[PDB]
Amino acid sequence: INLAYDDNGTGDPVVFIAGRGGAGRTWHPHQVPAFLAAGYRCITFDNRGIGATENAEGFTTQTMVADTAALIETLDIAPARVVGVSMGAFIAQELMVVAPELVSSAVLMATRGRLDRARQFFNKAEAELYDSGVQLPPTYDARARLLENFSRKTLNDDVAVGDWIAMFSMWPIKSTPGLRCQLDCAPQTNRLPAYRNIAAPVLVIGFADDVVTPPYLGREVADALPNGRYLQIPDAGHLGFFERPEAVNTAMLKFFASVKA
Amino acid sequence: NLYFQGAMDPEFRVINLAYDDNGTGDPVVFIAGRGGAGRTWHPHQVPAFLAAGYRCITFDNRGIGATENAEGFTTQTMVADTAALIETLDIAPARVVGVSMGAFIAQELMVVAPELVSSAVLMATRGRLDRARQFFNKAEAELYDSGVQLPPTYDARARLLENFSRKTLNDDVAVGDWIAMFSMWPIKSTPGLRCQLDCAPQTNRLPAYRNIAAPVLVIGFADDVVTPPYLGREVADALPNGRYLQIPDAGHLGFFERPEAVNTAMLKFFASVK
Ligand code: NA
Ligand code: NA
Repeated sequence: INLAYDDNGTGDPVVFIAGRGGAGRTWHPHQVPAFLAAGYRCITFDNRGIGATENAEGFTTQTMVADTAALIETLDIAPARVVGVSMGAFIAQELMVVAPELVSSAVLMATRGRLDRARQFFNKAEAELYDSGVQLPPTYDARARLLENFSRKTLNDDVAVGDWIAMFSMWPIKSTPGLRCQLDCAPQTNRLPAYRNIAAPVLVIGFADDVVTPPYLGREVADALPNGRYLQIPDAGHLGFFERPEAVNTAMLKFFASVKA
Repeated sequence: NLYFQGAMDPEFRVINLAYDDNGTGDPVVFIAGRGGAGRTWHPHQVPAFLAAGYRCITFDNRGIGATENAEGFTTQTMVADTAALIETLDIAPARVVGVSMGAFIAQELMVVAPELVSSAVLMATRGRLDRARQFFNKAEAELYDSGVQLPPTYDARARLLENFSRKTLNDDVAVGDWIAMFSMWPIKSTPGLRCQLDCAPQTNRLPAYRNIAAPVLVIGFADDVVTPPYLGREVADALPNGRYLQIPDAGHLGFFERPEAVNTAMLKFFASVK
């Protein structure tokens, strides 16, 4: 399957992998322009289970890893820099495990390397919501999105909240077979021992106020990676890269500037 | 099994409300938040207060327990119920401890009947809703008015996330303990619980609170997202004799989650009032 992708700029290639429910478009409001200004070529794409493949099911982390590898291959950009968030960070982790030759260095945001209890509770709650067929009313769905994704400081800022609520109407997340299958694309076992063999330089970024993927789980991944290090962004929830894009972009661009392509 | 007569409601009905009265010392009336029965004060607050020689009055707010089917009442109805409890026991002016909706009722009681309240601790409170909190209120109303019922695991996760500190949420053993506790303190979706959602600021009440003379301790919980601690600070700032204290590593249920820190602060405050 060809996945839709957007290819911008010329220069050292960086492949962005969005998290569950995110199209490649997720990276364009805040990341791509900054990376273009710094002279990178940016590739974004629609993960399996999004957009044209929203009715796909029965796929696994390995399928998504293969999809990503195929993208890097087909564009002739091996090895590429990789930026991944949540599910996207997991896919990047797992890609570095099987095909380290395709990745020169990586940033992994809001990530984890085992099936921790927070993930278990999330899995169960989401799968249940899906299987029940219940539709959350719109304002209640938006309140849940606000609470799960943003820091305290943002929720206190009246103008910001008005924007994020507007932002939700411009960013609808349809409940699809694809979205449900993506829920399964997460650690099912302790992958930390496997990450101990990843040689690439890696920056793990944890977001301070993250309740979906608490920052301490990112520390575990950075600790396991021989050349990994951990950075924490304050006052950032799970959508830290959208919320504090200046802090997050500075961290990634400083890291990527320090390492060879 | 004690009961007192509540105020007449806007539909001209008079109902009775259950209360509990323990101890012989200085009277303290506890006012629980939305969904909370009087028994919510008994695991952590009542034993400490009794040991300090206070008498503890707790009760079931209109819309809870025996009155869970009550509807059509307002903030003013609940203020008058609380006044009636104080007047019935002849304990005016009484010390008051309120949390969240209970703190709002205590504030509004002090505005209209200051002679009934000598001093108060107001936990997890506000004098207006900000944008986020107005929206959260609209969302809850919508869920209820929609008839849609949350699946039980989803519901449990939301309850945990909304009420506890990051320090609790990161502690797998503590999370298990609270989750089991939820099973023992179900929050039934009732007409009373829905009507309590509108017992909240509909306008900015901060200007009104500048006329409250009584000494007040406002306690904010640092990780509270339901009633963020800056909104508590605004109440303390409005009150000419109010002061603010913040408890670290405490979510919306801070008085239950960090009971020692909360109880210590309240008892230090009450020992020095007026
Ligand atoms: Na490391
Ligand atoms: Na003050």
